[PDB]
Amino acid sequence: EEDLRRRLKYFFMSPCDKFRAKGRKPCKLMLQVVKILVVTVQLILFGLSNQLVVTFREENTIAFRHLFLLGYSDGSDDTFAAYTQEQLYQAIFYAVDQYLILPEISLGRYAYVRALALCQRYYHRGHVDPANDTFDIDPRVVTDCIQVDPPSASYKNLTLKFHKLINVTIHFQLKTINLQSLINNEIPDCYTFSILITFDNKAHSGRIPIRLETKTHIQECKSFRLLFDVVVILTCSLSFLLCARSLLRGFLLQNEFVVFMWRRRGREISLWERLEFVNGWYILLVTSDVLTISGTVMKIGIEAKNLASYDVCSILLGTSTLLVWVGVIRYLTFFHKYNILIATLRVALPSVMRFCCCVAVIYLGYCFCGWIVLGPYHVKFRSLSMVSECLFSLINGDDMFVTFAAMQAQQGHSSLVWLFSQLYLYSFISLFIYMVLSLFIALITGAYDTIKHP
Amino acid sequence: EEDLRRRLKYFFMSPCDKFRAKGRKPCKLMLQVVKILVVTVQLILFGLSNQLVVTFREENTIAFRHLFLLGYSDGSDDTFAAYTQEQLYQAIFYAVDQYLILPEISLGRYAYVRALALCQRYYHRGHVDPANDTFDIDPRVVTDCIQVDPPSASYKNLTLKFHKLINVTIHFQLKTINLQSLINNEIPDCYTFSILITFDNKAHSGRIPIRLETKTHIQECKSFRLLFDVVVILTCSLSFLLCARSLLRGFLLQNEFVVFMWRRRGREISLWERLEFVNGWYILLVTSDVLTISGTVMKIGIEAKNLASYDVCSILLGTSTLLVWVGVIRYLTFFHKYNILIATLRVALPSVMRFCCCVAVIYLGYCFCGWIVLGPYHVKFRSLSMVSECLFSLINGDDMFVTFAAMQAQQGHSSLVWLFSQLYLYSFISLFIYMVLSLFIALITGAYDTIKHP
Amino acid sequence: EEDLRRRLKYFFMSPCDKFRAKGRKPCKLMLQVVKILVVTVQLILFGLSNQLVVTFREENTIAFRHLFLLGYSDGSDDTFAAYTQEQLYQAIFYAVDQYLILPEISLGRYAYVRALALCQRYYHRGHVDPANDTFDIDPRVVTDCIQVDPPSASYKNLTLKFHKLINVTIHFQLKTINLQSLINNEIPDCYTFSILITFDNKAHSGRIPIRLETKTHIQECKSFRLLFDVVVILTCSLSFLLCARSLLRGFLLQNEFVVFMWRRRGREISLWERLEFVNGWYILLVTSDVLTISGTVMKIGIEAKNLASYDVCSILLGTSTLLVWVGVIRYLTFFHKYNILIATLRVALPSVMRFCCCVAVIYLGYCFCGWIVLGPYHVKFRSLSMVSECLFSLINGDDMFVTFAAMQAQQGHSSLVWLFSQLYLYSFISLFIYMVLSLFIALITGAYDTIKHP
Amino acid sequence: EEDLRRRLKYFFMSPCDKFRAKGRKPCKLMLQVVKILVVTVQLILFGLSNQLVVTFREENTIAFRHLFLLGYSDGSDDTFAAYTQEQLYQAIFYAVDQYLILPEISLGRYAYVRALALCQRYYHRGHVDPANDTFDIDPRVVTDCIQVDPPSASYKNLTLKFHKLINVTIHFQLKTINLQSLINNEIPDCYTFSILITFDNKAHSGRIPIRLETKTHIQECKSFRLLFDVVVILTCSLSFLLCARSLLRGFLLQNEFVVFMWRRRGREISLWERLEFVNGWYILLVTSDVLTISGTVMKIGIEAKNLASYDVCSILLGTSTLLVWVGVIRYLTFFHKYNILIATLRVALPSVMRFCCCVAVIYLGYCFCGWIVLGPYHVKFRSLSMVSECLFSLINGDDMFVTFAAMQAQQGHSSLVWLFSQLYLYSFISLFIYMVLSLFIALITGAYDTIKHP
Ligand SMILES: *[C@@H]1O[C@H](CO)[C@@H](O[C@@H]2O[C@H](CO)[C@@H](O)[C@H](O)[C@H]2NC(C)=O)[C@H](O)[C@H]1NC(C)=O
Ligand SMILES: *[C@@H]1O[C@H](CO)[C@@H](O[C@@H]2O[C@H](CO)[C@@H](O)[C@H](O)[C@H]2NC(C)=O)[C@H](O)[C@H]1NC(C)=O
Ligand SMILES: *[C@@H]1O[C@H](CO)[C@@H](O[C@@H]2O[C@H](CO)[C@@H](O)[C@H](O)[C@H]2NC(C)=O)[C@H](O)[C@H]1NC(C)=O
Ligand SMILES: *[C@@H]1O[C@H](CO)[C@@H](O[C@@H]2O[C@H](CO)[C@@H](O)[C@H](O)[C@H]2NC(C)=O)[C@H](O)[C@H]1NC(C)=O
Ligand code: NA
Repeated sequence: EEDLRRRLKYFFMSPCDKFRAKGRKPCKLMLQVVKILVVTVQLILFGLSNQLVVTFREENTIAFRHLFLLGYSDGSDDTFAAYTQEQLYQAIFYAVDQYLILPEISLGRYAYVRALALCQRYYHRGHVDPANDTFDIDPRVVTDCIQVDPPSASYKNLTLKFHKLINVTIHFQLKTINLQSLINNEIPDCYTFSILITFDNKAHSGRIPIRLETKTHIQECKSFRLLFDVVVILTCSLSFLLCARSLLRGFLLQNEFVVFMWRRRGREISLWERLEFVNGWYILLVTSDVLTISGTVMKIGIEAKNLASYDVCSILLGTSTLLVWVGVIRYLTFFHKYNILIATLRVALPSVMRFCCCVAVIYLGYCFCGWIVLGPYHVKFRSLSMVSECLFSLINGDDMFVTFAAMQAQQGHSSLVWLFSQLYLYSFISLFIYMVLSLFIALITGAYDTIKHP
Repeated sequence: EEDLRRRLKYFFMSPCDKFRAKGRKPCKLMLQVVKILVVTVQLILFGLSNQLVVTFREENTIAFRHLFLLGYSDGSDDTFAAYTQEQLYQAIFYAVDQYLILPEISLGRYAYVRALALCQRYYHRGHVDPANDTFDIDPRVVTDCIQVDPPSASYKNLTLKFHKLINVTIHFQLKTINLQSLINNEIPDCYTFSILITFDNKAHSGRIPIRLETKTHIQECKSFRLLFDVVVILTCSLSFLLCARSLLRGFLLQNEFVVFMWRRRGREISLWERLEFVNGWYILLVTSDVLTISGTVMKIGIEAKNLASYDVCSILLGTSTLLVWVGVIRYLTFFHKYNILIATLRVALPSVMRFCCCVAVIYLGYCFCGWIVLGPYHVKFRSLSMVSECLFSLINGDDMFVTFAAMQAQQGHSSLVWLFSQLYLYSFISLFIYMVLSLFIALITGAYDTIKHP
Repeated sequence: EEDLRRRLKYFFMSPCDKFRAKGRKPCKLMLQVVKILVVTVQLILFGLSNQLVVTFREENTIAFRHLFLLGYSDGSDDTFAAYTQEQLYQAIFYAVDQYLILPEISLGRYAYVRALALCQRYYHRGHVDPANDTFDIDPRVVTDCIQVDPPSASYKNLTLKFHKLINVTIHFQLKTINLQSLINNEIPDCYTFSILITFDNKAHSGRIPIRLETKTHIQECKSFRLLFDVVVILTCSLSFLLCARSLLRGFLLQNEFVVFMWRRRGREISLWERLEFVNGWYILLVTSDVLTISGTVMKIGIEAKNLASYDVCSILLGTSTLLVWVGVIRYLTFFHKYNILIATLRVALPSVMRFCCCVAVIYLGYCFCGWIVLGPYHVKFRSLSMVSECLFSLINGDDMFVTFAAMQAQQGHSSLVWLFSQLYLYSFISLFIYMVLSLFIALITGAYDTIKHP
Repeated sequence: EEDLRRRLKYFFMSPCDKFRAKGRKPCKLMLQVVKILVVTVQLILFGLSNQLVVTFREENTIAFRHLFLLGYSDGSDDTFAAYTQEQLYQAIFYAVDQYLILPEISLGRYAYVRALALCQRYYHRGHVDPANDTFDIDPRVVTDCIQVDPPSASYKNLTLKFHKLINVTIHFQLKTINLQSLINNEIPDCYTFSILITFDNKAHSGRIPIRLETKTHIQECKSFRLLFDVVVILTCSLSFLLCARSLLRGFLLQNEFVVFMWRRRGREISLWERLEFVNGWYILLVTSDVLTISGTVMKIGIEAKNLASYDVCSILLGTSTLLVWVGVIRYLTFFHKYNILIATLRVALPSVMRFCCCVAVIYLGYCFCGWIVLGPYHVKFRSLSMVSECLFSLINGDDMFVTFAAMQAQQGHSSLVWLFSQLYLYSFISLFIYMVLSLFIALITGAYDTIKHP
């Protein structure tokens, strides 16, 4: 019938044009704009909260490194290790003697938790004899703990076994009180640090690094956010249901052309002419709404102090706000002069992906080559992750002279890998800057002329 | 009438063409060139003066940090803090004992000002008990000062309260004499420093940073600039009045087409055909003249020693000289071969702004996403200011490998934010370098061809 | 005959099209895909092995620098030297006294090798008299060794001759046992370090640098890889023989057109019409197969502990995997929409090489100029290698501000080389960024339009 | 006459085409190729000589800083200063006591020169009273020397006057013998250092920096280059005379068209049709020959030990070799496919200069603005030289994040210059990267199409 062709002309016409005919001023538009504003304000007010939470942990952890580590100035987290026997002993006894007299030496209300369990782990039968090259090593690990309670030889006379040694760990806990919350006129948030000091001897290289790790677990001692959080779940869920009804109309009006192309005998057209009917942005909207309400329920769990994980709530709210922001562009394309420029992206996106395959093959070629060859001689080419980050930083040009000076200084070791380094880096840089990037310029330019001139 | 169409042909014709007809060689041109030269010379002679003023304050302030701070080598302004109890006491008593014997230890004529008022600020009732989680904190701040006069136990027996502590400040003043002015054969400029040493304990993290701040207030003890300053106010004010008469002729000859398009019945054309009549550069000239004379009156107030603020005079003279310089281009466009190239900018400026909206939406998307997600795990993503500076530095390519190595080193903490970091940074960099920047190249190129071929 | 024109139409048709006619589904295709996969897995499993081998040597060598060198913190490999007489003596006696008591001071099973041969090398007749400017120097080198055996004055009373001195070297060896292999449940790999400490006085400048060098030689004490290695030699050799038969058909069907262009009288066409017949990728395949089997036989020699050289096996496997990866593109060009984009590279590669000559002449001009002129005054322009690396890093833009600040700080020495530095660097940067790189953009763009429009 | 039109056709035809007609195979071509080769070899053999000369001075000067300066580790040339009274005294007495016992403490044959003249310079009448603000300062400088001869109270009891002080300088000289020349089997080159230690108190800021400066004067104690140097002066002078005869033919055959355009009545054409007749590369050749022979005569003066100045010989030989290298391009343009690409540069060079004016005006606008405004608050914007180097490093993108972090850290001081810093740097970077650089791309592209299509 000719009536069902008129069923399409409502759905195909823009929301801007449907004020003259039916006189329905859009509320769905206003729900979209309110959803933008309410999500972004919810993101900012959450993010400032974690800013004041994280800097308290970071500043206390630096304060523990200056209290419990022997000879520590900042800038030496990684390159800090014990190299002699007495230096490892004096590191251990400095840590515990700077634990027992804590409240005088500290600069806060660091209280104890009922405490310090020192322990070393050595192999069951570590028999090593490089004067005979015969051995008998039993890989069972023997834990050997010792207990320390705060208010000598019960703690002293501690004897390591340096011919069989894996780790020396120190566990204790400290409870403090956050003081900024009392300025903010609220219920305080007492923290409980879990300090772990580890003398790792994993590789057995004659070098024992030292590192300190903490972990907190907040619990309350003796609103505007919560009302705003039930708003952001309510409006965004209503947008989920409303545009689910729009997908309902798409999937039900799909059949009335398939019926209609059998009576008109439209030859049962393939994938594209049923692809060009449904939608182009409401998929982005519906995954924004699922992602938003999952993050906000997770946030209510966070700030009601049954929390245990900052990671999932942060990543879901961040990705949700990102997709809500790129949902603005579809309102820009209702104007003509913007619709040309956005159409340049869609006519250029297939050909730029067809070229992206031919780039990634050669790029992975130089990754696998440079990692094995310049691995033992450079320091930015240790693992394949660092190789891909280094080469892709050199595509645009970030750090060329430091890589060339690293191969210039030590001469690799032989002349062959230096002669290979010059040819490797010059061929790579001159390939991808001059030819490949200029093909990206030519593809976007030709796509612009194609969308322009007819 | 046909006579009023001839009223337009004088105003519409260039200043270069009006030497043949009326024989008036331009003086308005020469006032513009003199205004360029006199403003720039006034800027340079002012800027060299503040160069010798600022380096004296900077070098003295470094000299105070080496005199009054315990164990200070340069490069440690930020990461310098007290971590134990005796270190904070020895920092205070080092500061005052390096104040009392000042003239032997100093390397100048540092005189005293009648002096040192040491003080600490503690809460009214600071009751903290982490062994009970009960408390009573009164947020009233109790100031507790003590006075020190230079030529023990009146200053000694100073007892802090480390369970209730906010700040420990030290105020004193020092007067010296600038010696370079006597070489310049003039009246000297005695300075008065206001040294503030602060032991901040704001966040209560177990870490008390130390910083020193000074402030000067110049006052005289027992020309060519001033004549040049009354010149630069006089000529620039005359240009303000002269081009105000040009805007007067524009606003009065506007009506004689509006009358004329009612008798010819020109249908009362909209905004653009009355926009294309007035001017295109004299708005820039008139705001240059207002800005110049405001800055120069401010400068006379500065160098007549009733000064109090370097900020407004510096920013007004700087912006005024900038706009005077970009007023040169309108003399370049009287030639034909330059007029083509300047017309490329005006035909490309609308479309590049229409594209600038579609860039800024996606860019603010990646800002709000990256700040919350990679905030607690990176160090360049602490606040939203640092995120926008970091991402916009990565648009052109500044510091890619340091951001990738920061996420490579600590593994974030979990595998999920590392796996998210790789996808976030690779998608962002490959978006804005390859596609968006190439659209900027294509837009300026198509605008050039549009202005060229007809 | 017309039959021999049909001999060409099989060889000229694609492998994809020969399933409809003869019904031979391709196995040569599947040998190519298996050759890609097996080479890359062989590369990765080899590269992870050398990762755990290299970090053991690197961490032990850092541990020897902290044991045997006086006052060594990391970051001071290069700028570390002895400047007085007693400092060189105390460096030597610290090295040997930290050798004799090794097992207490060490943190491993460092055993001895039966040992320490200290030696100095002085000239035969070193007569120097700057108070007379007369001399007699005999360039014969007198080696003067001394022997030290571990469990005073036999080693003490060592007297240098500082008026005639070249080198002071210290040789000893240490055997340790790698402990990670016992966790990996295999036969261990005992290492033997060859520590060389050298006090170089080559240039005789009053500055004796200190450096430590090690060298290992692995030997066993008291599979899946090997089966996979005989697979990777077998399949890749079979591809070598199969495509050698394809080159056989090319060289034998070449003559049946040369015969045919004498009976048709095709005028004996020159180089190009016999160049366009043979192949375009099987040269790349056959050099991939030669390179692969050479590297894998070398690898079997490596991991069967008769090894002696990591260099050739690493560089042959790396280059082989690179060429195998760029052999994927020829399967992408069987599709049409990829064939256009790959044809852009071949139509642009001649003209970009014709322009690469005209770039390299001017670039070598600025290399020879900048090296002699700014050599003694900069630090990145010491040798011609560092000049070419610095200028080519400044083509794209890496490190501009550090080079400008290096010429800004010391003022060179005179005003002339500073005035020359500004003109040199501004002319170079503004040449190659604005004009030359834009010619690369224009050449690839015009090549794209040439391949597109007909 | 028609004969004089044939006088032009010899001079206008290429050197390649004149082998068929007259049969004169070119020797002028071979003199050009020999001039390229001989100049570059002369440059390299000179530059390696100054490499071994400069590193001897640099390594000895570092050795003097470690001998004569109190507490000096490398990396602290600039930030090294005395801040108390006893530190300046102990710096002076450390310098002289590390002079008197030199030969034991040194590591070479450092002999004396008959010696150490210590001196201080104080004002004639330095009356300063900040407790009264009255003074009497006489700017006459009173030199006060003292003499020290090497093999206490004659040198001790040295009393400075810290209320009137300008400089404290120390002069002495040391003669050593270069030892590498005896390995090179030649006559040695004894050096004579002129060590200057200066305690500058110029600005009178309470901070006295310390620096050490040396200066050498080589003189001999008790070839292949020289023959090659008389070759490079001989051949290059012959090219000067030969192409002077070519300019002679140009200036004499110029008149026979000016006579000919008066009898044909060619209307006495203006500047361009007499500009297009003479030459296009022999001006470059003749200034190359003048510059080469001036540098080589200067070099003969250098290496015959009456030398006194490395600067002019280095800069003349460097610029001469540069112009000789860019003289190769005119041999490339005899081929057709290179002649198109070189013609792109000449058709694009006028329009790129017409645009270079409009760039430099706005660029100098941002220079004068940013220097006065962000001068006292940044550290890369101190002088106008550093501003132009910083902004031009930010055109391509070098160091964006360090400039943004410098304005982010200290908050300037007030919110106004931070709010101005964000607007200044974002507007500048987004102007010159997106619009101006894309105009350079469009100009070279349109010039390429103009030279291509007809
Ligand atoms: C020190 O080494 C011991 C091994 O001797 C580590 O114990 C292992 O820890 C991992 C994860 O922590 C477990 O999967 C293993 O089951 C543990 N092995 C045994 C035998 O219990 C110990 O974790 C190391 N210390 C640190 C701080 O990592
Ligand atoms: C140290 O802390 C005290 C608070 O205990 C600060 O005093 C406040 O200072 C700000 C601005 O300086 C004022 O707006 C408040 O009104 C002050 N509070 C009171 C109770 O007076 C003090 O400024 C801090 N010290 C420094 C150097 O900032
Ligand atoms: C220290 O100097 C001596 C020379 O006095 C070096 O001995 C030369 O070493 C090179 C290569 O090592 C040989 O080619 C020469 O033949 C050696 N000369 C003599 C006379 O034997 C010695 O190598 C230097 N030390 C170090 C560690 O390089
Ligand atoms: C230390 O200061 C004195 C001034 O008191 C400097 O002497 C002047 O030096 C410059 C150039 O060296 C000359 O142009 C002046 O004529 C000198 N003045 C007098 C009064 O002689 C001296 O040079 C400074 N020391 C150093 C190492 O620069
Ligand atoms: Na950098």
